[PDB]
Amino acid sequence: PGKKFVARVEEILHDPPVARVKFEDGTKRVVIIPKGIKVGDVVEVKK
Amino acid sequence: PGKKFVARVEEILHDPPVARVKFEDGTKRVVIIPKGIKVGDVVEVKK
Repeated sequence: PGKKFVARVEEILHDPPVARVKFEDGTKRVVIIPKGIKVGDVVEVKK
Repeated sequence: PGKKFVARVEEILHDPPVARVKFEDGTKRVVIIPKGIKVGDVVEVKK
């Protein structure tokens, strides 16, 4: 299935979308999110 | 969907953008990234 991780969306980089998200421990990852996500959202993400 | 891969951005080559990224295992790939990415970021990339 995957592991349990929560991150917060800071900046969305849409350019015809990806998101820079901060995890629980200050880590920053830029992940692929579907169109509909906004900044400030909390998302569940794995490895 | 795609597989799970993490890479680190080393150099951005913007010239009117692409990025040289190192994966988990020292591999280097130059991928297409949207405008907003910076060097040192960790990005999720597939095949």
